[PDB]
Amino acid sequence: KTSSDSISRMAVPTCLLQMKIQEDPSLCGDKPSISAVTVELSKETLDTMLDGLGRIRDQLSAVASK
Amino acid sequence: GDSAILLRAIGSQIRDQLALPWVPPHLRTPKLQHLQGSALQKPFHASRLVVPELSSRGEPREFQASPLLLPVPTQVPQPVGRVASLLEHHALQLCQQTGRDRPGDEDWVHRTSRLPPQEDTRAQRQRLQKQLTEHLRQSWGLLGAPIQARDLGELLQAWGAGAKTGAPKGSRFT
Amino acid sequence: EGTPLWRLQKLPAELGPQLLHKIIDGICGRAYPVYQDYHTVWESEEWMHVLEDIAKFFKAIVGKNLPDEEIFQQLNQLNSLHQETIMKCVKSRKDEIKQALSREIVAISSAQLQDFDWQVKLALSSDKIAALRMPLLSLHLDVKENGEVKPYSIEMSREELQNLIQSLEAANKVVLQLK
Amino acid sequence: MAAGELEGGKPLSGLLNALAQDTFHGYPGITEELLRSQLYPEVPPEEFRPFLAKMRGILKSIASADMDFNQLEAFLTAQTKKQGGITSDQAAVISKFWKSHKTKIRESLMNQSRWNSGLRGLSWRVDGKSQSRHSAQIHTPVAIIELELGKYGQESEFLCLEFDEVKVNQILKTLSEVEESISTLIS
Amino acid sequence: LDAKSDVTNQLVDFQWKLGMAVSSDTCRSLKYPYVAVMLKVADHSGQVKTKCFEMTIPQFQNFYRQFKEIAAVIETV
Amino acid sequence: MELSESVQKGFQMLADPRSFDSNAFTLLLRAAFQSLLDAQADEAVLDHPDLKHIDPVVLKHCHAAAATYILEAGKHRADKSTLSTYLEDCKFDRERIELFCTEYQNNKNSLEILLGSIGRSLPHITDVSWRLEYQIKTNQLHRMYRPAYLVTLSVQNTDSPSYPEISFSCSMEQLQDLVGKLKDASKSLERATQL
Amino acid sequence: MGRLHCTEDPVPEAVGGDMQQLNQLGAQQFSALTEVLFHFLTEPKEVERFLAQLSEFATTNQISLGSLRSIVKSLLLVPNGALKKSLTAKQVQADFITLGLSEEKATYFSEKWKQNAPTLARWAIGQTLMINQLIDMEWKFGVTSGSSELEKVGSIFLQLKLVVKKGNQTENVYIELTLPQFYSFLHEMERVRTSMECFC
Repeated sequence: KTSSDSISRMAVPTCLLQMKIQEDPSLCGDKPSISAVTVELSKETLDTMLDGLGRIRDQLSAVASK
Repeated sequence: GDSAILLRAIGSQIRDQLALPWVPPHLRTPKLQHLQGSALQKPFHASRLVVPELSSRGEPREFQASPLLLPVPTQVPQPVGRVASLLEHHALQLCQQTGRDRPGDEDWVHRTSRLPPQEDTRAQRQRLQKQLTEHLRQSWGLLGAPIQARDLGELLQAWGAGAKTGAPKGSRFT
Repeated sequence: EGTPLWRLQKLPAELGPQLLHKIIDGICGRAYPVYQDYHTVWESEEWMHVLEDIAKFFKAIVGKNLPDEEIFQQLNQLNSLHQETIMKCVKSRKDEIKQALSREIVAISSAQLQDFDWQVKLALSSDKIAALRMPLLSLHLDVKENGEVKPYSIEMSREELQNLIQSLEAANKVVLQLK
Repeated sequence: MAAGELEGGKPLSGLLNALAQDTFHGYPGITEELLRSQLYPEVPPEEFRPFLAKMRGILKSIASADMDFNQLEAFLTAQTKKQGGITSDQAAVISKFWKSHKTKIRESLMNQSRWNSGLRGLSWRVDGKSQSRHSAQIHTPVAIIELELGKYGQESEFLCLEFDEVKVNQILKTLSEVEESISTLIS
Repeated sequence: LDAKSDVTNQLVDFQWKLGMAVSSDTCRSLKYPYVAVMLKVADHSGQVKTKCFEMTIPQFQNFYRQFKEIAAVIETV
Repeated sequence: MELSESVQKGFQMLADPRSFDSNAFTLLLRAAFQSLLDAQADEAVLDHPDLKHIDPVVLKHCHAAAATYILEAGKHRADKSTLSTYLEDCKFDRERIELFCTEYQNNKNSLEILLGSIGRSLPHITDVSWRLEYQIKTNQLHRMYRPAYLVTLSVQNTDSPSYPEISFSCSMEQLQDLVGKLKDASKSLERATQL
Repeated sequence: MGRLHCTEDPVPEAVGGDMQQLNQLGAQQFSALTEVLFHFLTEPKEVERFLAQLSEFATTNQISLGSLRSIVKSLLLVPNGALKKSLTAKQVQADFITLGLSEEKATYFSEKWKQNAPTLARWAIGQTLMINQLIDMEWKFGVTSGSSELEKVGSIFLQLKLVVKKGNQTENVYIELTLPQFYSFLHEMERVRTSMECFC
């Protein structure tokens, strides 16, 4: 994010995660209903995401080795 | 008459329609389908239509006399479209007629005696257009403007970009 | 790659007017030319491109009301015969294209009216009373909003109809003098 | 009976302001109509409503073109030289009040005249791209603009868009043509 | 069907009109200028929508100035 | 029953024997009728060599005028006298007028059916079905023993070519009230018929 | 004499005539008013405090609130412009020194503004264009032990809920992932974290 209306300049990291979804045709009617989404993240949210996912991964590994 | 004759006709029609009993739709001839249902009712839609004009001024007449210009009623596939478009075309033509040569009343035909073609009317609508254009001329400086701020735009070009990133960086998950 | 009509050279001089005039008819509101009439000369995925190019070129030329020469010069590198066909096509039915363009201007809005139909009836009797005799006008509307046609219905008696006619005549007193 | 018209002014101006709120500003929730009747007991037994009709008539009459106050006095006197007409001092008082709420009245009329989505604010952003999942190096910049659109009396919608250099230049050219057309049509 | 360039939307065409409102039921001399815009936009599905809105002169000049500033900022870096 | 200037000029031209003979007049009238009626028409309506001697502009202007006149007459349910009087005011003879009247009479019924098939309407019901049950118990109620009626209406919407069905549940008292209402409607119809 | 760097938005004598009215008021009220400005900025959820505090001033000296509001409006212009441009302390200091509007007032005002400037600057970052922000997330990791057509199976799965701010409203996105897809997602997020801290 180099610049914006309310600030002339900066240099801030930003993320744009895009994903694809397939829903069962029955649950939406007669349509295939395949949608795409986009979420714009920041540093703290990404860090929390990664910490939680790493915690889950460590749990899985411990279960595997136990 | 009509206030009673209309009632008599309505009563006769109701009696005749009551005479026919009810039949399942699967065994319905088109007449009954009209009577005991509305399955075969189409909507009203009008499509733009072009007609030849009795004006032989030149080049366009070549198109008007060519097979490229199909006959007016057959310019659309469906007959309902044909009838609807023709009816609307006639109504619009008559409306344009109403604002044109019309043998009207003792006073409405008064202007028709000496009216130039859309010229004598221009003097008293030029006043309205004067108000329109003078209202437009305002607000281009009345408020907010002047907006002359040629300081934020081009100065950035001189300085350019000073800093930049280096080598790919990474770390160990916490 | 030059004028957008460059893709039109593949079509011979004989089958030009049909394609062009049927395209103009499609623009005005009628049907468009079909693939199975000129399929040998183009591919569908590029037939659509040439169709759009012709339509948009004609719309721009008519809207901006260019002079004769500038329209002539843009078509310099076309076929020796297609140029006069194009110019005669512009000269013939410019007014229809202008009318279609003006109609499309009204498309700049939330919704537009497409067409309507009205039915008149005589209400005779109801559960409340058996001496009603109430004339009622039913007005049906087909108004296009967003990208769909939405039907509507209105039921009016003599008083509401008179008030509506009065208001519309008040508006028409302005419309007529605005021309 | 000759109550209030030649005697009390406070109820009259209160009714004028309440009508302005009720018909122009779109706040009909609680008005003085229900309080003045039981707090001011001067309700005529028989002729009480028709004078409110003249109130409404005069209120709508001045709302046509908003002329200069020099020409409003003449019409006010002409309409009000008859029975129960307003006074010269009261004519000046009401003429002043129009200035007190002229711009608000005009804006509410235009606001209560809209037919399509209106612009309720522009917020944008310009960014510099770095890389993606497969691409490892990118520098081409983009611009993000979000539009606040909404028809009067309805929840606002938001629209987001993307851009690059060429499309931004094209849009700037189109807006410049719009400005030129605005400029040339004054004369 | 996966491209980074298109994320949310990308307008394909831009049309506008200039006109002024002359009269209304509640006011016979409304007479203020306005400018309208029509946007047809395409999403990831490949469809085309149609969004239209109306503006005033001050809002339009603010719009133009903001786009000018955006052009400058994007050009510089 | 108003008419426009262009239609008047077209019908003025139609009378001239030099422009049209009896055969050309009949062919033009029949072509106009076919264009108005048939749903599989084409330019072939004017591809009849007998008509290949006059300018197409006048030909098609008069074709449109004739179609408009037929449409207006059908809409206003005109009869012999009105058509005859207007055509006489158009400087016709007793031959062209007779042929026009005969052509109108030949396929009047189809034109009357066509213009009556335009428009929308509220959903039209077609039949009913009913199921009789005897309620016994619910989860929080263990002894009721009350008959109940199930009803299902079959309706078709002119707006959507489908047959949606409306379902509702009635008791004996509600069913009696409904039957009484319908019987009152029937008696009102009979009263209208008697008058 | 060239342009003036104090003002970006032109301030003709019509609006710049009232800039001297702050001089009459005293220092105690000046400090109280500035602290009140900051506190009102922090808590817009309770605006009743503004009327409650101005009630005393209205009753005591009958000071017309319009003038106070006008002076407050005009005085906030410079710091707001600084926020939108992120001015350096020297720039604001030099502007105030050159213009010199009750420097006794201005030194304290600028000092207190700079002491609290960074939080105000940070608050502006949130108020910008963020397309479908992510606010909250939840997950559930479990094992399947059967289904309608298979009696026994140990298919692992992961479920996610994403609380995405779809404009002024809120939307929840529910997803399911398999084991390889989850592992690839985690690796891709690690890569994104590596690439997101390159510049700074």
